[PDB]
Amino acid sequence: SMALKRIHKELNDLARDPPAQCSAGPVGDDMFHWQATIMGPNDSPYQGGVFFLTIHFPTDYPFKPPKVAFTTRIYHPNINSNGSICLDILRSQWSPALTISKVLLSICSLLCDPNPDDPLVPEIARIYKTDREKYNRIAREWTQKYAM
Repeated sequence: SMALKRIHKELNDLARDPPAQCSAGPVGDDMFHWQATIMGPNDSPYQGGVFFLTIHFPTDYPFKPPKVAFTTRIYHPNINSNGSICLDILRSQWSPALTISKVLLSICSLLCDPNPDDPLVPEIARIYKTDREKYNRIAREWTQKYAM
């Protein structure tokens, strides 16, 4: 299928052009189910943590977006305790030109710069907007407790 060839191409590109501090690929022989790893961006409050994700490609990838879930607990306005990620390119702004590499880089950018106006966790969005210093404090503590 076209999905399987696209997934294989993305995997080879990932191997040859390793993203900035991220990893992703099939665990086992099911090519439509991947695991991914993100190291907390430096200068973000998540620095030093490592965050695990699962990725499920639909059968008509790349014409529908991958489904991505955050497995690791994290304090972030756009990621909730079901692991859902409020990220526009995973939903309305998905385009077949996008890749897992691009998705993982966009997630890293979102960790550095949350979008508090489209919250998944309203109280974290409120702390982020109203008291960045305490937000950063707590995000660091949760990184130490749950992502290390």
